[PDB]
Amino acid sequence: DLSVRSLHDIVKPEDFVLNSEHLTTVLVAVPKSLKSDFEKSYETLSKNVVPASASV
Amino acid sequence: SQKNGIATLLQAEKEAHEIVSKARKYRQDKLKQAKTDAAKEIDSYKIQKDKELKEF
Repeated sequence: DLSVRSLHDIVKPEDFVLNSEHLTTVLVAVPKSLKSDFEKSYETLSKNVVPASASV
Repeated sequence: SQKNGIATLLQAEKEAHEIVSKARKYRQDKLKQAKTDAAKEIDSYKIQKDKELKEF
């Protein structure tokens, strides 16, 4: 369950960029029913976001 | 399409960081430029007191 677990076995250099102070990486655990609400409300969830990141 | 906007955002982040590195290099060079500007100015003030002491 994604509550104490951190991704350290599926991390790559194309999904998490932490080489500069401008961009960062934030993980959001959503349910299976709330996937469309998080994908549609992902752009309106916070300002200064990166699009095309809705992926499993 | 995240693998193209992430790479373009990484290249724009490095190109944005290069101007800050150049500004840090110029700010690092200005401190030596001020010390050169004073060390090149004290030698013209010493010889006036030496020539004034010799003429006195």
